[PDB]
Amino acid sequence: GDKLLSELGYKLGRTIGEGSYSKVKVATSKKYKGTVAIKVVDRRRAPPDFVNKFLPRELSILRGVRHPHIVHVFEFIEVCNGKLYIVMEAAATDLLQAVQRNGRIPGSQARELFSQIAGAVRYLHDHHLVHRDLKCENVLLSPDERRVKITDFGFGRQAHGYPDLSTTYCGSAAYASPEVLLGIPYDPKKYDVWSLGVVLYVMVTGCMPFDDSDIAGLPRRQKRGVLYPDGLELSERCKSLIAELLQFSPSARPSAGQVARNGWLRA
Amino acid sequence: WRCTTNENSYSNRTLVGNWNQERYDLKNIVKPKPLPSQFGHAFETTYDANYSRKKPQSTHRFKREPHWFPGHQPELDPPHYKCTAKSTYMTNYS
Amino acid sequence: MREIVHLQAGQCGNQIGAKFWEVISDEHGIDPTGTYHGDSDLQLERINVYYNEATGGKYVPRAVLVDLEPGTMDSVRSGPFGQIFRPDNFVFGQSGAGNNWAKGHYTEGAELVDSVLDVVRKEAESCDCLQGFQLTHSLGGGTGSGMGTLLISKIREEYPDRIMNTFSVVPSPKVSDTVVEPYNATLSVHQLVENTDETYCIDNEALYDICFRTLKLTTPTYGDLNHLVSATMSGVTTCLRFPGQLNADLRKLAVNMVPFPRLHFFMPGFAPLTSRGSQQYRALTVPELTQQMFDAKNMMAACDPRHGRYLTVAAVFRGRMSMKEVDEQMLNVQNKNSSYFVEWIPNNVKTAVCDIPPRGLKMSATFIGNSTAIQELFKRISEQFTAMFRRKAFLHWYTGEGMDEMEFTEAESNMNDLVSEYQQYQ
Amino acid sequence: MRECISIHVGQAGVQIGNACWELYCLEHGIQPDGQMPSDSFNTFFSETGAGKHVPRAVFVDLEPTVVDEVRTGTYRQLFHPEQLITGKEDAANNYARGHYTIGKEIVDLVLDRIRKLADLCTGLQGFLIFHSFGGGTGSGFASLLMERLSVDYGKKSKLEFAIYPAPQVSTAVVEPYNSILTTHTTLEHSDCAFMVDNEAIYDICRRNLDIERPTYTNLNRLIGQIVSSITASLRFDGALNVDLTEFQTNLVPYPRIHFPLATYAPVISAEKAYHEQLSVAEITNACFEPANQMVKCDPRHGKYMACCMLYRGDVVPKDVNAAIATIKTKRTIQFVDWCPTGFKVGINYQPPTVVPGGDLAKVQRAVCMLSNTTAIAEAWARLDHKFDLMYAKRAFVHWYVGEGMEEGEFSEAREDLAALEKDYEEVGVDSV
Ligand SMILES: Nc1nc2c(ncn2[C@@H]2O[C@H](COP(=O)(O)OP(=O)(O)OP(=O)(O)O)[C@@H](O)[C@H]2O)c(=O)[nH]1
Ligand SMILES: Nc1nc2c(ncn2[C@@H]2O[C@H](COP(=O)(O)OP(=O)(O)O)[C@@H](O)[C@H]2O)c(=O)[nH]1
Ligand SMILES: [Mg+2]
Repeated sequence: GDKLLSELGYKLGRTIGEGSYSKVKVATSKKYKGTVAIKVVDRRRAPPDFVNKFLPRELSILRGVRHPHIVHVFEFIEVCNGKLYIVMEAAATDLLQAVQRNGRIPGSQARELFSQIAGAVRYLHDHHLVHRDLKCENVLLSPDERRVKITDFGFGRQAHGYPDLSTTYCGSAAYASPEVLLGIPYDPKKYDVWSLGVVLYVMVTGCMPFDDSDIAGLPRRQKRGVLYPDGLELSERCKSLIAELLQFSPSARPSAGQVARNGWLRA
Repeated sequence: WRCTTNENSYSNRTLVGNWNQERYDLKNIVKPKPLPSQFGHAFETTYDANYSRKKPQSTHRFKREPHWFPGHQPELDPPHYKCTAKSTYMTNYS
Repeated sequence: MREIVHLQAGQCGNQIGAKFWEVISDEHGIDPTGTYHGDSDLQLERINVYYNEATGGKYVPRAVLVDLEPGTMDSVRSGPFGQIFRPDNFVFGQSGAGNNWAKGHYTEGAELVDSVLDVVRKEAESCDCLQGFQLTHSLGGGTGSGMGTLLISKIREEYPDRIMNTFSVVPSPKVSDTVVEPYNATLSVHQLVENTDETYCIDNEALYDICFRTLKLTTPTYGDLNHLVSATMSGVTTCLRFPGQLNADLRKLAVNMVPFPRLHFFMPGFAPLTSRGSQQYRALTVPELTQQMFDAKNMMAACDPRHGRYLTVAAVFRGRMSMKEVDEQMLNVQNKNSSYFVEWIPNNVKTAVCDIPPRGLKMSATFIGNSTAIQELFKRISEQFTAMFRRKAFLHWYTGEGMDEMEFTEAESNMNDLVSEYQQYQ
Repeated sequence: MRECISIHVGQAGVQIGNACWELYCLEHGIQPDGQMPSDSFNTFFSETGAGKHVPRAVFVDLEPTVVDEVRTGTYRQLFHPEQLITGKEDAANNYARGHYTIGKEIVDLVLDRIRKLADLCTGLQGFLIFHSFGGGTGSGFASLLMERLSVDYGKKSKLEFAIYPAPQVSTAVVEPYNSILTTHTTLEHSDCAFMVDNEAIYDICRRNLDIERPTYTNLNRLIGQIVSSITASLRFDGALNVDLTEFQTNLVPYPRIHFPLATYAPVISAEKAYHEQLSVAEITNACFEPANQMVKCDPRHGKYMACCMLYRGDVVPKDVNAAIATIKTKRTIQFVDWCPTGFKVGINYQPPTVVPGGDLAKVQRAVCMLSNTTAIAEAWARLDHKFDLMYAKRAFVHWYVGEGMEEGEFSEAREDLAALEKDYEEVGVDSV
């Protein structure tokens, strides 16, 4: 189970981000002279979805694309008896845990982290690739909470253009869209474009906008109009930005080109 | 939805409708064209001389081939691979 | 060796049949007279499949030309390849059926079948090993919908092991040329479902969609739509006639196609369809064929496969090419539109390869498709029959041939059951 | 003296036969008409009374067209019209057709030709049988002739080269069926089998040889190179000659585990070979790489059980032994607890011969590798998964039922493959 890793001095401990078939256990290393986070995958116990028909899609994105504020894995290696680990770079904390440390983050440092993660989101969509999984638990920050690094590239797809639309409906309801949940084909870019809306919203409001408790009523509520918690102060270009990231029309939301350059984020 | 009401439907020389598709046709490219005679100086554009050249062209007949797709033009194909090909065994293992 | 017996019925059948014998003739390079005028040795190696040897270096079709109305057989013999069809195979009725399925299947069918049964048995004993039978006709005619469906009943008893596939013409919603269209259709598919190993439902309206959009033809005459059907026929058996990298035949595709014996209805297609202008921005590559293939506008039938789920798919490629760019791309088309194939069958797509391409064209392919969307057709014809049967309109023509009314009930019984089980597999 | 018999079945088998016999005749210098212009060929080629050499091959197929191509080819006078056997009707991707209706009429004549050619042979070393599991002919007919051939000659080694269906790409919908129903024959009637998929060769052609459009002939040429590298020890002299029985006995520890893995090195183009120095350490380090496996299986997930290395060309035993040690002292390559000694080196003299119109660059040295290892079980498990997903809905069963197979054999064969994966796990269980 761990004998090959024990030969490399990979005695991990420190279970972070617990899960049935995926953990973020901090490790110790000799070749890299420090610590690495280890991500496990159980190729036999886990269901086929992850194991087949999506496994090369996630690992290829974890192989090719490079950027400052993204994952940078060192190598992938494994013990013989049908397992899978991932040797990923140094990590500190995801954004949801840091949100709960103070309840929220003030806008000045918030637009700093958002310009970083919006800057990262530009790069993903230019390379004809999509994430479809952006969430505060998967938004991994820096130890000093001044840098961003999104993780869990688990729903990749080689997206090219509008004439072909995705049919797979994969997404958690806390950071979802009706075109995922109302059973209509969608533009893969536009679903991710909204994933920034809830990510920006949750980080500053302290609560997600609508209620991920009812699958059916949530789209019907979602056309009521998004509302912010009372007493919270933001910028008008950001009041716009959340309203142009959580609107029912698919393409009326700004794409990566305009989400790149916003007046408030540039300010 | 068979979008065909009462419409123009006349000679392709007027260049209306799918006139372009009519010009791209064997009969149109084997149709002869008179050479200009007296008059014709007035009927001229800037593009006729400044940005293009015009010369008299000779019209020719065609070869007969087995058309497959109703708009087949096997006449205006390059004069090779028009004959019967050979099996991969006969091109690799000789 | 693998011989094939060419059956015909219906005015639709004869003209498509005449145009098909036009298409496979130049493929073997055989003139109007009866002499081979091709060049390559392979091009005359496999002539025994469709043609029969005659004295003086002459070859004659393994033909059976049948129609109750004698007018159309005058048109076929006067065509360009008119004097190649042997006159003994022109077995004909003396009167028409008047678009009545009843007279062609029971009353006037019963006399002409014996002569038809005479010639087909001689043709069967002519060949050493017959691969199977095939027939083209119209489900909307009087003879083909009638006598032809009577014919396909008799051969199944006489030759059970031999395969039958019917390149069969289905009625269209908007282009409706006859008011007694539903009754013949509902009384002929009921014969198909029991006695047919594989059906090809070709629609003339969908063929009009190809000319108007894919080829931009302004005046589509029947000789054009008859070409496209003939193009489909040769593309089915091209791997049978010529060597290929991975050979296949009617048998390999038929076994690779029928998951349950009641589901043998298919949507055909043809790959290299370009307008007259389109030759200028194009490059003959297997990517350009397959993109054209699965796009629903290309289809030869009147149903959008986007609304259904594809069960099984076969593509018979024709020409010289490498394997994996086919193989990657049928993998590619499988993975991307994963919603439209069934999940309880992996690798729904079948591929076959023939080395010899069609003459004067570098690369071609033919697509045969089984999807859920064909059920969308059968509910439409059931919709329109019931609204007319419920008033017992036009009925006295059919009851004038002595036939009962339970068969009307029993025919619709199968269609509602057929769409019932077909819906279960969605 | 040692003798091979080749028993190629189906279109895949006969095309492999074309490739391999073209390679053999070029290697020995045999003209296509069949004469040496100027007795290592007596393993394969036997003289006639007219001083012309004929091969010890039988090509059988249930469709006539592909063999008729060979009958009309440039080797029309190299093979006998007798050793080329065709059927008027074919199996058409149906194990039931291939096993009970069409195979009965012709297994007698196939056995007759095999018996005659074995009578021609004096010392018959064994049988190499080339077929595919996806094809109805190559599965059913091969299985029934296997059943009859074992009882005709129990003692002769019966080695199998077969085309395994690739994990993602396949050329049928109903191939997992015939794959499962041929496992009974290939388990109870094979001493060692060499399943390959075409997808790994496609990746190898894209990956090493830079060819961006290979046809079937290129994979066939690679497989022909494999079989020539296998039989080089019989054909030519060498320091450590390894015939069939040696490597079969040292590759099969248990009767129901006889599924090793093929590997070749070096595979590289002329443009790439001109710039790269090639050594024994080079080619063996290339051999022990997961990216060069002829099947889609990662042996880093599996436990090496027995490796047989065949070196060929300007090879030196010093370089061999240093190579083997620089394979052993590495943690990423693991060996099973009960197999401390795990390598089978045989040495030949004759360097590989490059065929004109080939792809492989001419090299002075080459190595083939046959590795029994446990990672192959995942492929059978995936095939089990797809078989169960088909059998639950009971698709395509009526074809077999009407042809004359009883449906309970489906459940029996599923249970058989389950038992095989269970005992693969049992062998993987540690001996402490
Ligand atoms: N590598 C390789 N595989 C081949 C080749 N030819 C055929 N195959 C394989 O053979 C499988 C199908 O079997 P075939 O040989 O075509 O047909 P068959 O074995 O004679 O069985 P039937 O179709 O019933 O006649 C395909 O899935 C191919 O993977 C070849 O030249 N090279
Ligand atoms: N596609 C196509 N359809 C045709 C052609 N000729 C006739 N039809 C169709 O055949 C149908 C009538 O068939 P019919 O002559 O009554 O068949 P019969 O009674 O058996 O001889 C019409 O609906 C036409 O659409 C043709 O050349 N091409
Ligand atoms: Mg075959």
